[PDB]
Amino acid sequence: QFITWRGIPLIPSNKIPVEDGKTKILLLRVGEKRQGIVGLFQPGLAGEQSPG
Amino acid sequence: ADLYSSPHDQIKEQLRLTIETIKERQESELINNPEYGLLASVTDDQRISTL
Repeated sequence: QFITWRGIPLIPSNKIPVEDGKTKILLLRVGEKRQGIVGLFQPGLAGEQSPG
Repeated sequence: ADLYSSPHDQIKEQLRLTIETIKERQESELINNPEYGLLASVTDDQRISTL
């Protein structure tokens, strides 16, 4: 379960640094078809267990 | 080797070039090796000089 604002869910991540009680909040659009954010990986590795 | 191998395999290219160098060295050895080379193997009776 995730809370939403204006229909957009908020996703927790402990990797975002919190210093002196200050932090940052990010808003993202994802996917190639809509000119969004993508991750890149190398397929077909030697001795591959999981992708990349 | 993992990242930069399409459309050419890096390990195979390196091996091919190194083997070419080794074969050239073998050709050099067949002539100039001190103990089994042709120049060392020729006999004084079979050696002659230019006029």
